[PDB]
Formats: sequence, structure tokens, C-alpha cells
Amino acid sequence: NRLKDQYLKEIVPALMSKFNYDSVMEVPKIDKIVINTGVGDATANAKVLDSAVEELALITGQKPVITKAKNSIAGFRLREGMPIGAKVTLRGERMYDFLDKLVTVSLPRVRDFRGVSKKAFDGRGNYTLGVREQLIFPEIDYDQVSKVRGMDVVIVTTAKSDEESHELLTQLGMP
Amino acid sequence: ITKIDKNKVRKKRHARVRSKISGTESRPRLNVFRSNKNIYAQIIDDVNGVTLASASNLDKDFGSAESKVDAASKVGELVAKRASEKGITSVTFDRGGYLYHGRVKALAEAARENGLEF
Amino acid sequence: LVPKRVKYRREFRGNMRGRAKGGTEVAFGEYGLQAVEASWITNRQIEAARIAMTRYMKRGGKVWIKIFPHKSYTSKPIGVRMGKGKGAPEGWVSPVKRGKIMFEIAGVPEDVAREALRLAAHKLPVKTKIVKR
Amino acid sequence: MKTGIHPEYRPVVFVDTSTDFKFLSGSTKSSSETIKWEDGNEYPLLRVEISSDSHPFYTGKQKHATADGRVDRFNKKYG
Amino acid sequence: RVNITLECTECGDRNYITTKNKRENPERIELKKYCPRLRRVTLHRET
Amino acid sequence: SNGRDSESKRLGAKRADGQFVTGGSILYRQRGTKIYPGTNVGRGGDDTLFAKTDGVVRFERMGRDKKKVSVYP
Amino acid sequence: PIKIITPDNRVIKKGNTILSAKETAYEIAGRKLFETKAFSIKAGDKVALIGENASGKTTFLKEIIQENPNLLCNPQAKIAYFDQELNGLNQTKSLLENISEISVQTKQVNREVLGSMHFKESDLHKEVRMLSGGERVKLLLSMLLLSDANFLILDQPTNYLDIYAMEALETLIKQFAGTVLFVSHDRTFVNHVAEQLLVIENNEMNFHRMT
RNA sequence: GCGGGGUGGAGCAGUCUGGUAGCUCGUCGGGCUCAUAACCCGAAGGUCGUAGGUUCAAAUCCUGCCCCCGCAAC
RNA sequence: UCAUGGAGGUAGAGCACUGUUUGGACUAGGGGCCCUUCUCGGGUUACCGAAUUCAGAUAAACUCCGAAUGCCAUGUACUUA
RNA sequence: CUGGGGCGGUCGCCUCCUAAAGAGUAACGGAGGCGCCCAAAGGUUCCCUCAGAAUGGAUGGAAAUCAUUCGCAGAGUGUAAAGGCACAAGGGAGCUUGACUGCGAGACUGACAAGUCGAGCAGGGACGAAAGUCGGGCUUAGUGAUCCGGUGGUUCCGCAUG
RNA sequence: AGUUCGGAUUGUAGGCUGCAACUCGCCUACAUGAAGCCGGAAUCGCUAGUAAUCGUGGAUCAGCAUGCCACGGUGAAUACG
RNA sequence: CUGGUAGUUAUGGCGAGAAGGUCACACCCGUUCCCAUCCCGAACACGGUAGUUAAGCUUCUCUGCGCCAAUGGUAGUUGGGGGCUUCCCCCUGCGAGAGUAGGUCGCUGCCGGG
Ligand SMILES: Nc1ncnc2c1ncn2[C@@H]1O[C@H](COP(=O)(O)OP(=O)(O)OP(=O)(O)O)[C@@H](O)[C@H]1O
Ligand SMILES: [K+]
Ligand SMILES: [Mg+2]
Ligand SMILES: [Mg+2]
Ligand SMILES: [Mg+2]
Ligand SMILES: [Mg+2]
Ligand SMILES: [Mg+2]
Ligand SMILES: [Mg+2]
Ligand SMILES: [Mg+2]
Ligand SMILES: [Mg+2]
Repeated sequence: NRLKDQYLKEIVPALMSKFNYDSVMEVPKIDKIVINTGVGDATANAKVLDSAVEELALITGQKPVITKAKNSIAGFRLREGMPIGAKVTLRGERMYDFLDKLVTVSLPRVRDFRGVSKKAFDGRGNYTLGVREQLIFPEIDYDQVSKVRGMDVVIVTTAKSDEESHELLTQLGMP
Repeated sequence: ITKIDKNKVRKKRHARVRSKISGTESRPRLNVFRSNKNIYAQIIDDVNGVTLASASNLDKDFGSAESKVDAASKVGELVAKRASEKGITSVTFDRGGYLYHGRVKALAEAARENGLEF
Repeated sequence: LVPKRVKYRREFRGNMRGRAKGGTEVAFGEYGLQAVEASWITNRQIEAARIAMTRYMKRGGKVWIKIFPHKSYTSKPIGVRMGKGKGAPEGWVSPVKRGKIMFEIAGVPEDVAREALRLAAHKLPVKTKIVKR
Repeated sequence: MKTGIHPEYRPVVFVDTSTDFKFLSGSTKSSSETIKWEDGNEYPLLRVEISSDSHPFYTGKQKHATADGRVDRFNKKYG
Repeated sequence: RVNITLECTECGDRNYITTKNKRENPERIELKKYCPRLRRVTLHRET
Repeated sequence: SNGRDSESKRLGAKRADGQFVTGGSILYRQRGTKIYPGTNVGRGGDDTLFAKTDGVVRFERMGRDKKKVSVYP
Repeated sequence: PIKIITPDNRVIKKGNTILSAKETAYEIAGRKLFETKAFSIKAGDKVALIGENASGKTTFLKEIIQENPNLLCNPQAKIAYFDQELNGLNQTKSLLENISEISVQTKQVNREVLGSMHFKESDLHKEVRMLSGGERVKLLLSMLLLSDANFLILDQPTNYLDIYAMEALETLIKQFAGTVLFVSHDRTFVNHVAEQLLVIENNEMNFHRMT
């Protein structure tokens, strides 16, 4: 619990002495992380999920759920009910471990890593990026990846605004 | 995030329950309310709305601390007593929107054990 | 004028009883043409009246056509008996009731306006009068 | 978590082999190595290339300004 | 989609008629249904 | 082209408020629950409201946008 | 009519040595079957393989796919095998399963090839236990064509086929971009199809770039 | 309004039975010939009138429109 | 007939949905003059323009509303057959 | 049948409007559908809730999947439409076969034939702890007389008796 | 064996010539390693030191040849008619 | 007073703002057992009270949205009677919708702890 220890040790006091909260429970936390592939190629081949699911479970440490289409679309040649991509929800020890691994190891492995966009905020106080290419993570080899695809990483927060969210993520080590 | 209200979703379930259960003098409803510290419970008829009998893990009597589950059993036994006193023999169980798994099932089966019939 | 898309092609004739539901009070323009009696008014009549008003105003002013020909009518051809179905649609009409302001003008003086509305009314099967804000 | 469904996930020590930055965190990959870092526990060792401890965006980044391109080359070749 | 008699295994008596899609259900259906001769529930299979 | 209709099904009410009614009687034929079933009243497969005990019909409001019917001896 | 629709797998150069086989006497229970006199097989070759009953043919094909070093198939060859006794199917799976597992290719392409074999929509969920002697052959060949193969190898595909399917297979082997090594006791089929011949006679295997 | 049709440049299939582009003539190129034709050798040229649907996929099954040939009406 | 209680969605009215529609704001996008140019992206055009939104009209097969009458019944009322 | 007959169309069942606020109500009056399907698209028990928009986002775009917010339903309801449904009748999962046998006080409708609803009693079961629900599907179409033959079954008859 | 075949094409760096080598010379080094696994219908030279094959030289010319004209080295098959 | 539990057509709501509390309701802490998730101790479920009133929750304030809401008139209308009859007028009775004055942050009841 490297980063959880770190959190409760340093950042909560620091962050609350900055934003001047009326109590200790107004202080933001990360509720969860949500990883999602977003596969559309699975309309035409079943091997693609067979890759992506195993690959997320290796990247992440728990099985992903294959998400399905809420409605049918002909512009993508997409019938309702088809399996489209998979997702994982990381909470607790494993979201903390995922951020640890992320900033420590994998974010630097990107081609020209000069951080990531600070403007990428939903407006409500949460953050999203996307790993362009899953080989960036160490748990998976490059020699296993038939074809690269990315995945969205949502870092959800109890923060009420972009400022508090950014400071939380800056103290945790997101550039 | 706007987190949930557990009590509100619990009442949404409780309406699924109450669309098929209500209480009458011949056969009241035995409601179970559950909290994290304790359990409350009542026996009431809906035609009138007078809680005929009750019990809880907040009283001055019979207190004990067996991790709240055997306390639930005690509350069951105690409504059974206090209702067989007032003449009640038959009721319909109302799980309050909570599941019939743990503390609630324990309460229920303690009642069924003692002098109370479903 | 026509409606572009219609749900039901064929439609009952209807009534023109009662005063107009609304549109009796000239709102937008300064002057306007009020129907004193009820009648149908066709798209062709509206086009004629509009053009006459606009020519006399010589591309001046702002015109408003309040009415629209929503409803349709049929007519059976000649030499065709009664029955064997309802006829085919021929034309679009507005059932105008009494009190209704069919046309409004802003942007011109009294004389021009009154004379253009006069020129318009003669193209219409309704007895009219002219009325100000 | 269920039984049987998820893959083997265990606490593993990363080490940046650029500067020997040691760091514990959970993962699912041995890299065929084991150490007993943070005395009282065994941990596999998932060695790695550059980490946050050494990446230029987190550290100095002015490096690799080596040549202007064709110009010093011309002037170096012909004086 | 075809109509189907259902006979009892203990009796051989055709206690019921129902239907099935003959592609999605290509086999003799089996279902537990009451046999009034025996006055108990009994397994009936298609004929 | 056109010109076909179906036989009408005699929907609507069949007993009045204040009218004594014997059990099993039909009270309101309908599609869906244009009137919900109430006290001593059922709803059939085709949504018909029928009485279950001998009693006296009463039409009664539920919340604003809905109605029911009950039978009280 | 039937005709087979093949995806453009790989188009390696006509003339590339696909299999070099050096001269070697063979035996399976110790007893000699024949002596190979050495040879090579190039890409685009429609090689027939001829012999009597119990001649060594199926044995030789097993040696190929087991990669005897005396029979060096070059890399990038992508073998694909069809057996006399149809072991290449899984008798448990439905045929959409059996073919969508082994197809490297798109679902649309998988279904196009099945259509070219003239399997109806009703058939896809039938057991392999549930099929005609000809439909099983078509299953393995359709599976072989979905696999990305550049080198088909086919022990007696003429077994349970009708005239339409034999003509369509003739067309297939005769038009096939890659390379192919087939067995058939139909003189008609082998005359219609054979650009090259592998002949087993009097315990002597030989090779001929004839018909 | 009623029938046929609309598929490389022309005439015709293929549609009913969805995966399959075909026959004859022609065109382009190279040969033969002093040159053209004929003949011999190769190759190109069609998203099937069109806009939408259904289907894993449409010349093909469904719908609307636009064109041509006939027959009526006028 | 009087009283009382009820079902019911017509006339009318209304726009709270669905359609039809007028004017204004504003625009995805299409056409052009083009600057250019791997026409990539801009100057953009009132030449149009999906939609979105503000005000105002319309409706047998539209309704947030909604009568009179008529209908069902109850009563011991008051007449009458 | 028929605004003469004929051609063309129609002939039986369901849904709206006409149909005038109970019901019913015609026309060669205006619009559409049916002659099925489903072994789960049924029964129960438990669980939850949609469309669409605003942004944030890697392939990925007007629009696939994801996070947050708004959102009484602007979705879905096997299929036409009307009514109705979010305290489900809409969606998942488990267990199953009540898509049971005998019947049915009483009502609806109604020329007759027929069609419709039905609490409840008994038998023996399914689900659920239980209450209790379940005699097909949110409802309303999905169908056709007798006569004659066929199949299965039966403590029925069997032209003097067997 | 698409191979240590083949040697194109391309990148960088060199050398000569010439006032000058982008358009537009030749040559070198390194790397790249293309097409090509003996050629459709057709069609050409050759009867002896010839054909085939290997190098050499000369002219033109600062430089710029797979072209041209001469040189020798090796050295066949066949001609029924 | 507060925790449950009801009924009442939202005057009862939505939104905004303020005060308070491990007495309760909570949030929170953990997954060691039951049991759990197309993944996930978020939910459910279990075991606990270290921190907090931030939010849910209790109380209070409001008329921004919503909802209700007359009186008067107008429409339409039963019956009767007139005409000039796409329609209209008059007598009597009934009588809207819209809109407006105005109301609304709930109102009653039971049980248990304190
Ligand atoms: N594993 C084995 N063990 C023993 N004998 C074998 C084995 N495999 C094959 N044989 C024998 O080898 C001989 C030829 O075998 P194989 O079946 O390969 O012949 P073939 O020429 O392919 O025949 P066919 O075309 O009739 O199948 C036969 O006598 C056969 O019995
Ligand atoms: K006039
Ligand atoms: Mg039914
Ligand atoms: Mg067979
Ligand atoms: Mg095709
Ligand atoms: Mg009206
Ligand atoms: Mg209307
Ligand atoms: Mg009526
Ligand atoms: Mg006898
Ligand atoms: Mg000679």
C-alpha cells in the first residue's frame, strides 16, 4: 500500500491545508479507476476479444467484462447485443497498485512522454486519458500482441472540481 | 460522484415487497428494519396503522453483544413473546427491502421457532 | 404554398363555425387584413394576394402571411359516378374563420398599406376589413 | 474477487536498471527473479528499463542538443 | 413449427398436445406433466 | 385498397357505483388498466375488472392520474 | 453450380523451392515401403501423388507434416492437411465452431467459403457427428481454405463427393494460387488436375513434371 | 395507365434457387504481311440505371424514383 | 322529475407529446469566388442549410385540460301507469 | 355486393378515425395489419431501469464501447394500431414446465351457432424461507361447422349363446 | 537455395576532370538489396580457327561507351538434301 | 426531540441557502466467517466505531421552476323561439379551458429509545 500510505500520510493534510476544507471528509479521494478497450473490430472476428480480454486481465489483475451494444447501428455494421470491447473497474489496493505501476514504469515507456493533457477534464472533476498502445505496459510482451489497440483510463474522483482533481493527481504523480 | 442512498434503494425494494404484502388484524405484517448498530422490528396492521407490537436492540432489558446476529435472534424471540401475549399468532414477514440472508433470516427463524406462525 | 409532408392525404372538410380561436389581434405588423366572414382560402389566393401587396409596396415593407393551407381537398373527375372511393387530392386550403387576421404589414405608411390590402382583398372570396395595432 | 477466474496477481518489486530505483507493487509476472527486500517478506523481482525516477520529463530534459544540421557539417568539412 | 402429441412413458396414453419449432427443438420433447390415469405427475415424451 | 374494420368489443363499464353486484360479475372491460383493480376486485387476462365477493360497487381515485374500483359490503 | 471462393492468402513466388526431399528408403514397421529418389517441389506446383493400395502415400504425407529432416519444407510454407479418415475435425464441435476456431480469416469470409461449399443456414449448428460423408470433407476443405495456408496437402478428397463438387474441387486445385499435393484414385480427376506427378511403383518413388 | 426491360462498346444470359460476373462480335497491344483485312499470341474494359432497405454478404430479395421499347389514353 | 354518487374524453380550448406551419436567433453540412494546395487548412459567402432554441399559429385519425347533454345506478323523496 | 349491369376492387379476423364524451352505429368512407411466432419471448423468486444531450476522452469518424451530470420515459413493450405499463407488464440470473386434470357460483356479449372473463372447490405439482403467484405470452388478431375418413385409448354395445 | 546468384535502386562519404558535375559525367567505399529460378505468338546470325566466349588496344576525347573499328586467347555441332 | 412505520391527488415536489449530531440514522474502517459481483467487499453480506457532520438525514428560510386556485366574464351548450342559413341571432338554465387575484416548502396517525 505504497501510495495509499503516501496518500493518508502527506497529501490529505497538504491538500486540505491548501483548499481549506470545513472537515476531513470534504477532502477528495479516488473512488475508482475504470479501464476500457473500446473494441469495434469484434464485429468481424472473434479472435480480437480473445486477445484483448486476456491482455487487459494481464495488464490489470482481474478479469474484464465484455460490454455489449445498447442499440443497433448500421454505419458501423453493428447489431445490438454484439460484444463490444471490455472494461475493468479497479478499486482499493489494486487501483493504487495500478497507478503505482503506471507512473513508475509505464508512462515513461511511451514514445515521447512529455506528460499528458491537463485540460482533459470532464468538468465534474474526473480525469480520462487513453493509452494509445497496450504494449506500454510491462505485464504484456510485445511478441504476443498481434495488433495494437489503445484503451481509455478513467480516474474517477470524489472531487467537486477540476482544480481539486488536478492537485490530487499532481500530488500522486500524474504529469 | 453522487453516491447512493442505501435507504432510498432499500425503500424502492420495500415497495416491491409492499405491492404484494400488507397487514391486517387477522394477519399483520412483521417489519424488519436493519441498521449497522442494531435491528428494530414491529408488528403492525395497515387498515388501522397501529403498531401492535415491537422490539429492538436498543432497549434497557435483555442486552447482549454477540456481533448483532444473535441479537437479531433475540429480537425475533422477543417480538414472538410480546405478540403471543397480545394474542397474535399469524403474520406475514416483511424483510423491509433487505434480503432474507443473515440478521434478517435469523430474526425470522427465531420467531418461527418461538410462538409465531407464518 | 403547400405542406411538404402529410400524414394523411385525404381529410374531412370540417366546419368554420365560431369566431377565430386566435390571431384576431394584429401583433407583428402595423396594419392587417381581417376576415369578417368565414371561408376557405387556397394557396393560389394567398399567392395572388401576396404578390399584389408586394408589387404595390414595390419590394418594401415586411409582409406576414398568418394563415397556411394545411388542409387538402379532393374532387372527383367528370363522367365519374359517385362512390368507388374518395377522390384524389387536388388542392390545399386554409379554413379561415371570422375575426382572423390573414395578412399583416409593417414598414410602410397608411396610404400605401391600405391600398395594397385593398388590392389583395379582391383576390379573396372573403369579405374583409382593415385594422391597425 | 472470485476463485479461479482472475490471473495470478502477487506483490512484486520493480527495479529501474538505469539507476537501481527499487519499488514494490502488485503484478502478475516474475521476470524469473526473487529478492527479500523490505526485510520480513519474499518478493519476485520484475526488473525494468527507465522509470519515473529517471525519465527526462520528471528530471532534466535539455540533453541531446547535438548538432544544428548540415551547417556545422559544412563548416567543419571546409573550415 | 409443428403440433405434437405427448404420450406418457408409464402408460403410453396421449395426455397432451402442444407445439414446437422443429428446428430449434429437433428432438422428442420431454416434459413432466400430470397423468390423470395415475393421478400423479409423470414424464411425457413426444410421439 | 381500404374498407375493413373489426367487430367492436363492447368495452367500458357494466355496473354502476351504488349498484349491488353478485360475485363474478364483470365491472369494467378494458385494454390495459385504464382502471386499476382495487378491493375485492381482480383483473383478468384480458384486463377485465370483475368482482370477487358480493358487494356494492364504488369507483375511487388513486393518485391523480389513475383510478381504481372496489366492492364493499 | 458449385465453385469454391478462396481468400488471397499469400502469393509467394512461382518457382520458389517449397519442399526439398532427398533420396531415402522408408519403413514404418521395419518393412520397407519404397525408396525415394531425390527431388524438389516448387511453388504453384499441382503435384499429384499416385500409388496402389498400401503404397506408402498417407505415410509419406505424415512424414512431411511431422518434418522429417530428409523432407525439408522451406519456411513460410504454411502446410494444411486433409486425412483419408477425417480426423482433422473435432466430433464434439458444431461446424461454425470447428471452422471459426481454425479460421484466421474474417467471419464474412468464413461464411462466403461455406456458401461456396453450399452449406445452408440450417447446417451451421449441426454436429460433425451429424453430417454426410461429403459434408465432412467439405468442412475440412473449407477449414483448410480459411487457414492461411500456402501449401495444401490432401489425401483422397474425392471420396464422398458428387460430380458438382468434384468439378468445383478440380477448378479449385487447378486455379489455386499457392501449392498443393493431392492423392486420388480417380484417373479422371488426376488427369484433369495434375500438372506434376509423384509416382510410387515397385517400391520406387519417382517424380515427373508431366501429366 | 398496363406490359417488357436498364449487367464492359453492341446484342444476350445469369435473377426465380443470395457467396459464382459468363457467350458471340468488338476494342487495345504484340506478331504475319510491302501495308489493311483475315489468322496466331496476350491484356484491358462492367460496383449490374439510381437512392434507400434486409442479410455476415445482394446483379440476385423488398421499396421509391429516373430512363428506353411496345400497347392504351390524349 | 328532484337529490346524490359514478363511468366516459365529444364541443370548445390548449400546445404539455406527436404531426403540419410563420417569423426571428443560430448552425452541422452542400454550392460557388477563391487564397492556396499533397485543395490539407483558411477569407469566407446571408446561395442554400440538417438540426438546436425564442415568440406565435393549426389539427377527424394531437391532448396538459374539459363542459352541456345523454347513460349507469341508488333513494324512503314526488307524481304517474 | 354494386349510386343500372359489367370491368376494376371486395367477401373471414384484429386496431384506430368516422361514431355526435356509456354501449352500439352505415357507405365501393379515411388509414394500417392477420392466416404467425416463442421451449424462452412462458411460470415463479431475486436484482435494476431506459431514450437523448453536455462534455472528457487513443484506433473511432455525426453516431460503436467507457466515466460524470441532466433526464417520468422524449425508450422498450416478438408483430399493425389503440389503450396501458417505470410501487413494471420494460431488462438480466437462477430453479423449472400451471403452455396442468376435473370443473366452475356468477357475469359480459348475444337472433342462434359461437366467443369472452371468472373468484373459488378437489387432485397432484413448480418457484419461493414465507406470504403467496402460476390453468401461457401487457391486453385485444393468428382462424374455419357438420358429414366422412385415420390414429390412440376405454370396468360401453356386440342382431340365438361365446 | 532467390542462394555468398544477380546486381538495379536509394542514403552517406570520397576521388578525378574541368571556371564549373543540380538539371546533366565517370569512378570508388560502406549499407540497401530490386526484377529475374532460361523466356508467348513469332523471330535472327553462323559452314571453320567460323559461331560461342574471354580480355586488350585505337579513334573521337579535358572528362564522359554495354556503342564503333581492329587485335589475339580458347574453340565446337552440322549439312541427308 | 429523534429512529422506523403508515395514510393523504405535489398546497406535500424540484432547486437554492443556513444550523446540528458515533443518543440514534449515517458516511467511514476491514473482509476474518456466511454470502457476494457478466469484472470489482461499489452494491449485497458479515465483523467493528478510529475520524467526521462534508454529504445522506433532522430542523429552519424562500415563491426561481413546479403544483394548486377562486371571483367576474367569454366560449360551447340542453330546452324553447327566430332568421339573412359555408352560417347566425334571441330567452331561460348549465358552464368551461386559458389567464388572473391568491395559496404552497407539507398535513394527520402509530411504535421504540432518549
Ligand atoms: N503405424 C503403422 N503401423 C504399422 N503398419 C502401418 C502403419 N501405418 C501404415 N502401415 C502399413 O503400411 C502400408 C501402407 O500404409 P498407408 O496406409 O500409408 O498406405 P497408402 O499407400 O497411403 O494407402 P491408401 O491410399 O490405400 O490409404 C500398409 O500395409 C499399412 O498397413
Ligand atoms: K374579397
Ligand atoms: Mg391470455
Ligand atoms: Mg451420405
Ligand atoms: Mg454477387
Ligand atoms: Mg375543435
Ligand atoms: Mg379532436
Ligand atoms: Mg361511443
Ligand atoms: Mg352374438
Ligand atoms: Mg549445301
